[PDB]
Amino acid sequence: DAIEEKFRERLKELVVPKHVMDVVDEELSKLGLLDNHSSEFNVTRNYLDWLTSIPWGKYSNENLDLARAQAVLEEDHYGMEDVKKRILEFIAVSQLRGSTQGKILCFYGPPGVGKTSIARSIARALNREYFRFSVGGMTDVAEIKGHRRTYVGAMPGKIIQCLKKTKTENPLILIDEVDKIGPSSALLELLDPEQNANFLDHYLDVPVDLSKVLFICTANVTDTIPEPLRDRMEMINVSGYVAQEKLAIAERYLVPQARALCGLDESKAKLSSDVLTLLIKQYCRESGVRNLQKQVEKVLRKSAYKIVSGEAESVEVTPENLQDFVGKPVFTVERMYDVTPPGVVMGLAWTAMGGSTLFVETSLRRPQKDGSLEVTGQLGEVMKESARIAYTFARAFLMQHAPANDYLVTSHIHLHVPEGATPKDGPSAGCTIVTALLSLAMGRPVRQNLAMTGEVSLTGKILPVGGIKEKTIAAKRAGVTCIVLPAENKKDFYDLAAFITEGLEVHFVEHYREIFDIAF
Amino acid sequence: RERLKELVVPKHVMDVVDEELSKLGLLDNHSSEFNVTRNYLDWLTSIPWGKYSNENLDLARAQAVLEEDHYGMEDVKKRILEFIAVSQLRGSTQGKILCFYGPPGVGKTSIARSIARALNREYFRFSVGGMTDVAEIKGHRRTYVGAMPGKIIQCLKKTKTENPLILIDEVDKIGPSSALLELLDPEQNANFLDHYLDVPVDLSKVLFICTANVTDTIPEPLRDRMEMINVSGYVAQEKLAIAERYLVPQARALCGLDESKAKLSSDVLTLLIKQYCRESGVRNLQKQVEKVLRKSAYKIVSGEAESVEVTPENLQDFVGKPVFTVERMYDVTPPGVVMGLAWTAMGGSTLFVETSLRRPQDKDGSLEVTGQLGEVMKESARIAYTFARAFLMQHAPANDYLVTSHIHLHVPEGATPKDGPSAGCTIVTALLSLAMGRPVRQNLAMTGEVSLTGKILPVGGIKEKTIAAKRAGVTCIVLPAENKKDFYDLAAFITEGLEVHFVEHYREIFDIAF
Amino acid sequence: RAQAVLEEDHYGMEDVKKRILEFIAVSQLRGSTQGKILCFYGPPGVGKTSIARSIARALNREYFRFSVGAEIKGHRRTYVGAMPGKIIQCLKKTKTENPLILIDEVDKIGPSSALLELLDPEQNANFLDHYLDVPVDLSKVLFICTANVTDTIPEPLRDRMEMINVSGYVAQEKLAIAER
Ligand SMILES: Nc1ncnc2c1ncn2[C@@H]1O[C@H](COP(=O)(O)OP(=O)(O)O)[C@@H](O)[C@H]1O
Ligand SMILES: Nc1ncnc2c1ncn2[C@@H]1O[C@H](COP(=O)(O)OP(=O)(O)O)[C@@H](O)[C@H]1O
Ligand SMILES: Nc1ncnc2c1ncn2[C@@H]1O[C@H](COP(=O)(O)OP(=O)(O)O)[C@@H](O)[C@H]1O
Ligand SMILES: [Mg+2]
Ligand SMILES: [Mg+2]
Ligand SMILES: [Mg+2]
Repeated sequence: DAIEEKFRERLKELVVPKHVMDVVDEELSKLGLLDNHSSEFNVTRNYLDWLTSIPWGKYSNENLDLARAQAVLEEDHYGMEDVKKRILEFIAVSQLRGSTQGKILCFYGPPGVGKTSIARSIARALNREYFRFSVGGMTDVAEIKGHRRTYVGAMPGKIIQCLKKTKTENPLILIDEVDKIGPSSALLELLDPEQNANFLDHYLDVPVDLSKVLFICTANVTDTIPEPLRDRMEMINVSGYVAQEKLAIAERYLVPQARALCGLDESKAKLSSDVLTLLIKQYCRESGVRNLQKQVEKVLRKSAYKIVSGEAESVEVTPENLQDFVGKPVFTVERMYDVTPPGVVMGLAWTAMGGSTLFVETSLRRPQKDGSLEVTGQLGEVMKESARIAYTFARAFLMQHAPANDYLVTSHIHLHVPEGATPKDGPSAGCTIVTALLSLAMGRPVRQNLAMTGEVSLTGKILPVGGIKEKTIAAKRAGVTCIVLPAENKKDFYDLAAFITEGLEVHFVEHYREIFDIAF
Repeated sequence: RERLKELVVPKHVMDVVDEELSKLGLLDNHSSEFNVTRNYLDWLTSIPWGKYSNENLDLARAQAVLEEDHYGMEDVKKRILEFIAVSQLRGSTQGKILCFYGPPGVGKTSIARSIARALNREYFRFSVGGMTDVAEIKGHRRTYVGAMPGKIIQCLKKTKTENPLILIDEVDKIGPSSALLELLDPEQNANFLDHYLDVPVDLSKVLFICTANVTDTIPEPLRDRMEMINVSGYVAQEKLAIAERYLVPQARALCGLDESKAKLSSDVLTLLIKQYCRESGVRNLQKQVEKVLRKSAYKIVSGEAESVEVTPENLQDFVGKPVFTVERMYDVTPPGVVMGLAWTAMGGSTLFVETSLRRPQDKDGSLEVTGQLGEVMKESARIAYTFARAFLMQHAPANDYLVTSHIHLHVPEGATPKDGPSAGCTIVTALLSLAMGRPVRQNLAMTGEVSLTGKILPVGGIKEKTIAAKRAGVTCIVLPAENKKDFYDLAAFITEGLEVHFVEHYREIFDIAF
Repeated sequence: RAQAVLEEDHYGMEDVKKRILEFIAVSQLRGSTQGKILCFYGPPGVGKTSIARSIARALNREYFRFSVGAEIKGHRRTYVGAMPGKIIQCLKKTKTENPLILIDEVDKIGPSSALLELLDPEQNANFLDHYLDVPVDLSKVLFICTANVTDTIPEPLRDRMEMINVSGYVAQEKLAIAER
């Protein structure tokens, strides 16, 4: 009949596996006896529509060439050397084996660093089809595994929809916000090399081969990703950008794209490098370039309005007239303390938004039985415990360094981290709290440009802390000249690029007794 | 086929139309399948493909339309004019995602209608604050009985254009965020799939006007990919101008009257603004005006009078006794109480901080904190208490009040939940004024986060706080120095009589207030 | 005479009677009743369902009621039990094109889109039904709706409603109602 011939013509060019062919044959035989007006006829027709639309034997012709792919990758993005190295290794492995292959990757980092744009660029370089869907906040398993034919509203799920859309068995599938998933049990089957080749969808009732599909996941923090799901995929860190990198991105990518978006041209609107530097250092505060893009778009919108209105035939943006386009600076103040009085020590922080600088303030609550420490600043339970440990160690250290100084054992002290409205957690501020307490007790301020991080033990040992790269970037942004780090983080600090640490006087410590000598 | 004559149909919809028509050509009319196929094909043929509304791109006519339709709203008007300029440079229609956030009743919904009129686009509005499901914006599949293609397909159908203006109302109260990401994002808005019909429609040209009351409760991804445009409140004179030019004429026209039958004097509107209403918007003012004009219409029709002039002498005959009989809680502040400013989803408001002795004397002193304060606000109060004690140790070492006396601190809005560190400096001022037995300047307001060493940190909502302060008749205001950008974004007539002080450390505030 | 019949039909609710009297006044001055539709809301048993029948007597219009819970658009014309929407038989039995329509307890609606068709002046005169292939002009009909609560009503419906509250009764008013 016409329907059977249509479905078979849909099926001519595919190299269908034997079991799928048997299923299609039996469903066609079933359709050959049902009446056209039957609802079961509708169900069978809808089923055969999906089975005859899966690209059982079609593969996209990849560009297995290192030079062209490297050119595309380095022309589409700046500074993503880890991701580019991984993709070049993928291409080399595909070329050496002489066949297409699939892998499961995961890009994690602060928002606005380019995790999705790099995935689109990778799909462009590999000549693979591109598809993406978001699992953030997802609570329904049935949108991946599908619903069986019995129910009226059954759908074969996102993976089968992607396979039908892309018409290839080796596309690039981006799963966005895997760390914000509510449902993960379907993903465990979806991306697992032992069972990718036999992924069974409830609607299809027939397995599809997903071994050649290149899965790329996106997240911001790895710890929130489910534990059995974090083990299947490979973690690649897409870290934030330093001011120089952001300036390079703005000059090379952001401004040229926003000019085309606004319809302007280079001769019509010119963005000086000083303007971009000012926008970076005073109109944005982030690890990515997400807000810088919006500021550039605002500047070019104002320029376009000026051109159309006839106020000027061409407009040049200058740090003298930048306020005409974006107003007054948003971040005029970079550091809370230019010079720190006794009792406050500057530290470093790391969050899902990247690295940041924090201060630890201490003061007396009562003039001149026991003493006590009050802690405020929306600090978490871990950081409250860190403050208790730091207070105990400060008492112990001051007992032996200055026996006559009964300040810590008798005085009542309040400790605050001035970012009162922002929740804070982590034990990395223990050494900073110890230093703040000791500086308050001795009445001596610490080195005026020193920053520090590191967990402290009850006996004073300094323990490694995470987020060294983001903390170093924040220190460089804040004008820190000397940074104190745990010795176990030496392997993490020297992995940094030279332009991130060219001006830092770095000290690596094992115990607080030498942090005391460094800071005092 | 006759319905598709002029449409520029996508290449992937004629196959669906042809198969639906071929199926229809063989089914019997009385079958339910025939009826559902008729409905589906009617939906596919009524939905316009490829046609666009003739958006007028005259920066002069649209500027005039926007200025005549609404008072103020300079930022929104500038945004729309520059959008028109960008569209002119591009040479083709375009769409963007805009968000109007501000106190309720300030015109965020009506300014979108004015924008739609100015752009010659079609307009639609739907609310998402009461939405907790996902199927409403995408409908139900044709197999379900009584299925409909959601709301969006209905809009694009009845507007008969591919680039309408869609207002997304009450976004800040999502109960479905990811469903809004897949629509309010230019990376995927170019292909949006409905569930009744699986055809992905192109909505990149659609101008989405988001509407919300406060940004901080909007989910992080949604607020990040849409532009924040602030629609601030109005001072009394702006309210009077809006009422005289827009509210009164509209309420008169909808009631069927004219200027000869009912007249509203400036004094009556001033009384309604100052007493019968207390808000940043004009919604309650509009309701009062409609009530007055409706009672005037009743008087006219009943034959009580041929014409009525509303005057402050007979205003109670229309709106009854005045509500909000007092403009401010304290006219002259006792020593222990200091004026403050607050910002909420309903707009700015003025709060007070009351302190008094809890024990008869004048071991150490203590601070009790009541007034439905939040945890962050309790921490701010503790920091303020510690800093006030430290400051009094150095300003007046003989003053043992703060270090020995037991103090109770209350915020007289005892039933309303309040939170935020912006009242730290107010709390410090209240504690010091109670300790010294001195009242602050009688017409002084202040706000700002305080640190343990006394530094003043920037706070949000400076615009609404200043509007509320001007409403409360304050003459001197203290703000953090980092909020100078936000303060001067206000119109010059708002900050006319306000003596403005920008501070970085509490010593300046102490020198100003005392 | 509208005021007289409102007084004779219901005791108390002097503020409510004043509000409806204002409604007739403004409708008469406008020359037509088309506009915002009245929405009486309040506790159960407070006279909301009857207040509208009293209004219908006051305006000398015919009265009708149907409670929501599509019945608005009926069924397609076939041999299989064809029966169109509720509004048409209202015209059948009221024998006029301008009866008063009471929409009872809008909160319990399951057909919101079909209901909104009647409330839009730009299409209320072009009402279409499944059984009737001909449009019907509902320009002259008058709508009043009632609800126990206003928050849970459909959002596209709420903005079209002009909320009128019924404040309940006091012991003396309840005694008068019981006696009379
Ligand atoms: N290193 C880079 N080189 C070029 N463009 C970049 C770079 N980093 C970010 N961008 C730009 O910033 C934008 C980031 O958006 P997106 O990648 O969707 O956010 P996220 O990184 O949070 O997923 C992209 O449009 C991209 O063009
Ligand atoms: N600046 C203004 N100029 C003219 N009319 C205004 C202005 N602000 C508010 N209005 C009027 O107030 C009425 C209600 O405003 P609304 O759109 O509900 O505000 P919101 O969208 O913030 O709730 C509108 O009909 C509008 O005409
Ligand atoms: N003010 C009143 N005067 C006379 N009868 C009343 C009054 N209020 C309520 N009733 C009586 O209460 C009965 C039921 O009220 P009903 O209208 O069903 O309440 P609801 O407003 O909840 O629908 C009616 O039959 C009516 O006669
Ligand atoms: Mg992304
Ligand atoms: Mg509104
Ligand atoms: Mg009832």
